[PDB]
Amino acid sequence: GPEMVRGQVFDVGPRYTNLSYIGEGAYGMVCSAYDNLNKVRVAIKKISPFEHQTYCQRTLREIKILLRFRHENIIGINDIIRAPTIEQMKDVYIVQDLMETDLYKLLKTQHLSNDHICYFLYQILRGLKYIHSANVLHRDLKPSNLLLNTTCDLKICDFGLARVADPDHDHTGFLTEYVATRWYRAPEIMLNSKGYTKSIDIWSVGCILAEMLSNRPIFPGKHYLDQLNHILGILGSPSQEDLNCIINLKARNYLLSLPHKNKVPWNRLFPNADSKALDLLDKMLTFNPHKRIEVEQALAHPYLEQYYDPSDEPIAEAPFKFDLPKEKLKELIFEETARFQP
Ligand SMILES: Nc1nnnn1NCc1cccc(OCc2ccccc2)c1
Repeated sequence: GPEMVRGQVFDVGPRYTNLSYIGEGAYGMVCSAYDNLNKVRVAIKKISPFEHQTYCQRTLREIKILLRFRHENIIGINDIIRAPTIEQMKDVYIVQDLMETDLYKLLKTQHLSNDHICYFLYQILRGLKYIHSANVLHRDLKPSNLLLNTTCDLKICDFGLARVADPDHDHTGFLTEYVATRWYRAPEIMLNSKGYTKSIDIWSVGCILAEMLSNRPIFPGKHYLDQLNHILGILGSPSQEDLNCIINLKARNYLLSLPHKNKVPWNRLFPNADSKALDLLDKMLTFNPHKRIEVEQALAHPYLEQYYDPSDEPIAEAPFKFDLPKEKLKELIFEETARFQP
């Protein structure tokens, strides 16, 4: 029969042998395995998404994006295993490079040197430059979505919430629900934005940088609106100029109802930090999204001077472009995964 793991079938042979459990998840099970072809250990995730239209959609979205991206700092798909017919296809197995750890697990346990912080940040921005150049927003950047191997190469993963940028359709009402991870949400999400512009990823990168400096999340809101008050407590009350950019009255009047708060200077929160890192942090964590630095300007910042090399920071060859019943989604997943057969 097929090899089994923790009371579940993991039908990936013959190429992939000698499995070990390494993780459950709400999306499915991850095992490591021996690739008998390349003679390396890989990671394999088993997904069973076809009973739910929502999992089908996220699965298909991420497959199409990762198959089209090719970049050293973005996780790739090595292989996809599934049944030879649509009728027999109940599960899909995705094969990726095995990564040692992620930035979330690293920060819980390790102090980072300024050299590591700088190198990690450079790789995040280098990968983000390629992503944005393709007109895609990640929208859920956080430490657990940044994987690392044993030599500190970093790869961005988890494109399940990614969208094509759509700035003309970004506006929305006060307190509109959002799905990405609370601590790393840009303030405009809670006020007037659907998160369809590149500036929301830069905010999340600024949060990750702050978290690398201190080993703890800088804005750990308990709930939707607590998140905003954590932000203003450090950045201070927005200026009149920045309020004038918020035209929705509910959002503007909420901010006007709050007590005045002054900015807390970064160097008081992070006394050990490199002052160039704090200058870049300041420009990433700007309240007003139109004043927030873009990814190419961040790469050119003096903090990153020993790595910056635009001729070695590739952009995508063409911008990326894409209500369906699950039956059609299943058919679409079948079609996209065909190139890995037999
Ligand atoms: N790559 C890696 N190393 N350790 N863990 N880990 N990855 C989590 C993971 C492993 C293997 C395949 C994975 O892919 C999930 C995915 C789901 C849907 C579409 C495309 C890919 C994820």
